Amino acid sequence: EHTIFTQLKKNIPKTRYNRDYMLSMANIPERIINVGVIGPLHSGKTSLMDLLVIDSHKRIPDMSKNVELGWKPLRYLDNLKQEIDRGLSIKLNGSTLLCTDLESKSRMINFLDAPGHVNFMDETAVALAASDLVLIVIDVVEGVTFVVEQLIKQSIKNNVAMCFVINKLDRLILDLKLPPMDAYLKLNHIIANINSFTKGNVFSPIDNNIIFASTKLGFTFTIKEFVSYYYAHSIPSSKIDDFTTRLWGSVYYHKGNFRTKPFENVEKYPTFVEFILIPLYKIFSYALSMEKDKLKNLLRSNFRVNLSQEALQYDPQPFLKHVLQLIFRQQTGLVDAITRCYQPFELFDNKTAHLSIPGKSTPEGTLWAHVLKTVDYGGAEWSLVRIYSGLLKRGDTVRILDTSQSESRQKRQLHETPSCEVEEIGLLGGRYVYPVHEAHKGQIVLIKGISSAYIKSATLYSVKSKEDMKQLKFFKPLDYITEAVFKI
Amino acid sequence: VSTPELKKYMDKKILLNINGSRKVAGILRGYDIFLNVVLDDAMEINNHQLGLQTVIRGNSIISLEALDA
Amino acid sequence: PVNPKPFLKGLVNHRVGVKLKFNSTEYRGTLVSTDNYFNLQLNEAEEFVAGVSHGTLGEIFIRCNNVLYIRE
Amino acid sequence: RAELEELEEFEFKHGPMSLINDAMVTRTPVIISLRNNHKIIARVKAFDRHCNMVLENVKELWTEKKGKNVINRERFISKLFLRGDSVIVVLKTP
Amino acid sequence: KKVNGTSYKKWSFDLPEMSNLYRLSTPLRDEVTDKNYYYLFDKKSFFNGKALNNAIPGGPKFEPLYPRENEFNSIDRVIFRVPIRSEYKVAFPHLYNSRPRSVRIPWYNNPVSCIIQNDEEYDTPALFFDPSLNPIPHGDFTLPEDFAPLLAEEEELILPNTKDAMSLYHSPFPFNRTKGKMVRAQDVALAKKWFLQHPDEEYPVKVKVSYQKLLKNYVL
Amino acid sequence: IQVAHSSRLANLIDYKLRVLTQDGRVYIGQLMAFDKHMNLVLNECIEERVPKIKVEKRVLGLTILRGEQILSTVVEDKPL
Amino acid sequence: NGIPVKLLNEAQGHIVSLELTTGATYRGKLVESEDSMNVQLRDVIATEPQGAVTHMDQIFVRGSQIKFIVVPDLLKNAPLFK
Amino acid sequence: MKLVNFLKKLRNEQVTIELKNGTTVWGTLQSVSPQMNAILTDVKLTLPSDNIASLQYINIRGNTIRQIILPDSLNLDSLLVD
Amino acid sequence: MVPPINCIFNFLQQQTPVTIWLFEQIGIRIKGKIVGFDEFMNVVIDEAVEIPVNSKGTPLGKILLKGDNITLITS
RNA sequence: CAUCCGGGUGUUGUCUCCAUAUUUUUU
Ligand SMILES: Nc1nc2c(ncn2[C@@H]2O[C@H](COP(=O)(O)OP(=O)(O)OP(=O)(O)O)[C@@H](O)[C@H]2O)c(=O)[nH]1
Ligand SMILES: [Mg+2]
Repeated sequence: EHTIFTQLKKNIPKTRYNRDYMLSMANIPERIINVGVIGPLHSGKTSLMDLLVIDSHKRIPDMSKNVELGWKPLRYLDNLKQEIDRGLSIKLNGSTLLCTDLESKSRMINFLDAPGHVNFMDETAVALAASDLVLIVIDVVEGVTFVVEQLIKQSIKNNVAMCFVINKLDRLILDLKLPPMDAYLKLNHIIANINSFTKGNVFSPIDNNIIFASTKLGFTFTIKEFVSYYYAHSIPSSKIDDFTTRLWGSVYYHKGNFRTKPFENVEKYPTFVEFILIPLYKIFSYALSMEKDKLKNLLRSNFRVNLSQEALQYDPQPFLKHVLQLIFRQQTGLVDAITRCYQPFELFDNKTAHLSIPGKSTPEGTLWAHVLKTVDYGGAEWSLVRIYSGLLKRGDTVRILDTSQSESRQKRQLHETPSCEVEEIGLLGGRYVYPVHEAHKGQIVLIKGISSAYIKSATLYSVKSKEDMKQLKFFKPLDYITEAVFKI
Repeated sequence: VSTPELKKYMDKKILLNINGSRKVAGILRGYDIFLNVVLDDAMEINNHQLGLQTVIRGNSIISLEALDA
Repeated sequence: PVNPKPFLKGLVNHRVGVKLKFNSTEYRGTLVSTDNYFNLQLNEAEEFVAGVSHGTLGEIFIRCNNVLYIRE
Repeated sequence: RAELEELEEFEFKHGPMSLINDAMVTRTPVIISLRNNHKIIARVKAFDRHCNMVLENVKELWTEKKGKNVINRERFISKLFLRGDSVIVVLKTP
Repeated sequence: KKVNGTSYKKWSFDLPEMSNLYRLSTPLRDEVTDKNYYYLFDKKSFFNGKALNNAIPGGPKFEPLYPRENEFNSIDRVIFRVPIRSEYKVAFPHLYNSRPRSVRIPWYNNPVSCIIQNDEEYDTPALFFDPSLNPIPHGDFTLPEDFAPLLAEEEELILPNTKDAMSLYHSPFPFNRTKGKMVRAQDVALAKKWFLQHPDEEYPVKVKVSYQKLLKNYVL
Repeated sequence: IQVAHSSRLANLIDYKLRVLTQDGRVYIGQLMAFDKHMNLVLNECIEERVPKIKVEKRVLGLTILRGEQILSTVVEDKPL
Repeated sequence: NGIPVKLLNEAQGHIVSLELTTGATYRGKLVESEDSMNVQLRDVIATEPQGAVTHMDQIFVRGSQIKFIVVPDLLKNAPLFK
Repeated sequence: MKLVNFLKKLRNEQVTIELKNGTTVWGTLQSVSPQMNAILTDVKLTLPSDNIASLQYINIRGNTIRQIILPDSLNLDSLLVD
Repeated sequence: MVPPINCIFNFLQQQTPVTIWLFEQIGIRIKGKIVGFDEFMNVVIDEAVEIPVNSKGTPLGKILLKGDNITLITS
């Protein structure tokens, strides 16, 4: 009646990457990264999360034949009767899973999908308080609207690194029917409009900051990823990265010679149109409108993609999705961009200083975590907590102080707390909860049993001596971004 | 091409182990892709300084240890 | 301005003395030619074993990797 | 690949690589000092960039010296491949 | 090739046959391609209308299902401002009326469509910058020769059958498919989309009431 | 000891391999990964030095062996 | 790219041991690695070839000098191989 | 110009080898790499005054190989030309 | 920041008192002044002097020393 | 709470038509 949720533990999805090796990488605190997926309403962030979910698991049981074929999107993290019927994420949900970058180094990432409607900004304020970096997903048709502008101003305010995913790239092609040069000018307009609100930092597709994606057709790429697949087995290997820095922004190419003027003879396009964008238009046009016998030969010769004999008998939209998922493989370019965005050394200290009264340090022995919200997740209620320091074990009694007390308790520390035992700890996964015995520093978990101790948020601390009581500093309460002003 | 990330160790004193059990103390001035250490010369292993500003070759490096934290 | 490779090009057709690393010996003969690798060739090269001419080797071709230093 | 081999043979003939190339052309016995002390008297057959050289008519000369007993040892081989790094000084015997 | 056999159970066509059947069946196509057309005429607004006993201005009218009919909503104390007309009570049905019994929640929106059609003269290409659209205002390094992008050997971006593909790509049900199975002849409801869309023009009273009666039958 | 008449090194991967080293030691274990520069990744590497009498023995587990400091490779035993 | 060097960089963070050409072993948290194994460690014990242990905070090493690196049992599992 | 061509063309020949230390190696040329790595099947080793240590299979590192004593029935000029 | 190429360009123009240590070698040092520079680390040194180590001033002149066997430089 | 016009998929049978190298690897 309320959620769609996986209650039988035996019916869990079967996790291609061996979750025990995922939990083993939680010991190193630099291996974990917390990213929240924010953006505007109906821009694609849930389907973007759903791509990663589909590619991370072996057999999802809730996946029907239609969401395999690509007619209806599996909205895996929507999960509620509200969010299925309304068609709208109203509560934040997440998934913790491991992902590999382009250099094959795997790391554990905690994705928090957040709502995009503007009434639900309490949720987005929770996601900005949780996340190390955010990946703002915007759609290409609307541009960087006023909502996008406010989301990047709040990403700057919270001392949070950020990344951009240009979404809905098919609507340039199929819906609006723009020519490839005009769509290049549209993309350069969006990026040059992104850089106007960002104070000083530079977002370009060649700095692993801008990621082009469909998520209805189910691809994503970067210029670095797209050179790394099909181009850079031909370039001499000392030139590869330098060639990628040639792939943007009014540098023109003819016959092995790069220059900047329009070259006056061949009437070619700029290099991003010629190398990346026109092959993308050709993949779409030839998937939808070329006879399959020529298409499988051409596509085997160019991309080494072998179209199966089943996949010739499709409808045009599943066939386009199938071709585009075989040209553009699993989302390693996005994960590589996430790894290249976040430096912990620059921003973890400023983020804890912004959340809670800048001190020198916390002792490594004490347990110090931040109970963000009470979330009804799977029948019973779980707290949702990020662990800033120390270790937490199942069966440990800790002090949970409500955050409204904290602005007084902090001045009293400059000049009692009720305790609760941690009954269960689980990793959030979408339609399920994976039970875990202990939770380390730097990761986001769900804790059953402390929910009766606070209203909206809390801080969780376990002190070892008496002397570290004066060292510890409490979290300030949230800036739920919109003031509630509509009364009944 | 892969630049050894010595910008964490830039402008800091370092105990450079080099060929034949020889040590070099000295604050770092710069470097290159071959790991050739450009450093302000200090006492060489009781102890005695040779030179004012030194450039050690990468091939001769055994190690370089963080004297300063 | 006096670099090694242009002085080496001037040192062509001139007497040179070669010293090496391990199991090594000084020499003394007229340099014939050189390349970017610094492979040497001498005529009338005398095998100065620690500054003592053990034998007049004459027409010889020295390898590049074992070279330590070259002098007058 | 072809232009590099053209400038290879060009740079051999003019540079000092011509010497033992001319020794191979004249096909004489040549002595070569070695890293592990072996004066190799042999007929040069092959010749490359790295100074790796196949040797016909081989006659290695050395001294297996241990026990206060100088036993100047030597052996004949039919054909042998030389690695470059082992070489110290090649020389053509007049 | 175009059928399984004389048992006549499954069908699969090419693109030009399917496009030809798309053009040829113009008078009975749906020709509504965005889902925001059915804002307050979807099935679930009809269910909320039956349950709440309201009448959206062009649809059916049922019985109450709760036919039996304090000083909280008195006149002195409520601020009369922006009347609470029946479309608001249908759209947000837990906020605008007390006691919503047997009410379900009706799919907030679909984003905004900007599909552009191309039907004039056919000689315009597939990819063309429409007049509706706003404008978008404002040697150390070399590679080997014969280095060219991926599909440069096939020089045409726009194939001839691709305008038909981009038109069939958006058609609602039977035509975006090109593969399927045979149904019965009476199971193909040809008049059905007509009374689900709206009245096409301004009709007589009898013809506007006929839409409502058939549309009530669909809801039941 | 038994082994197939193999063509190259990569074809006999995951075989228990005696691997000599320039410093005098020998590393014995099942090889997981090789390289262009002969860097090796032994699954169950075992450190065996030859001291100046009888063999020195020590267990390592999963270890990278750098290629430059290898002398040669020898097949010790089969997989599994 | 070198699949053993791939493994090394993936092994960053774990308590890894390291012996050089000199024969002096090390053991601590890894920090940095590259194509040429330009290794960095934290909390590193530095046992000399004789056996003289000297605990120290950090170290940087050049790849030419490295002999072999003791990786833990976690990299046996995933995800570099398949 | 490449002797690597010749050494590649040397196949299935039983040959002696010397190393940097000077170890002998009697075995069939299974294959030779472009950087001299001598892949050898059916091999026999003897150290430098020392007794026999015969083995089944050995691929030896290219740089460690000092000097390969070739067999008797061998036309050098036949393989040198393309 | 100063790469080795730029610090040796200072040693090139200055020609100040250089002391060189040698690769795979503890028994001997050099004392002269830098005069040349190659794209490799080869440098010709005028007024060079062979200086055995403090466990004297022995004879040596101007030398093109193959720079791949260098350890120290300090002008 | 039932009746009726229909539908999918699987296994077996049956029927029809054809067929038998010049600093980290290696100079
Ligand atoms: N035309 C088109 N639609 C897309 C594309 N990607 C996603 N969508 C649609 O966008 C709608 C919104 O998708 P969601 O991801 O579920 O919405 P959201 O981003 O989570 O925004 P929320 O309402 O907060 O969930 C879905 O109905 C998708 O069909 C695309 O590339 N092209
Ligand atoms: Mg959503």
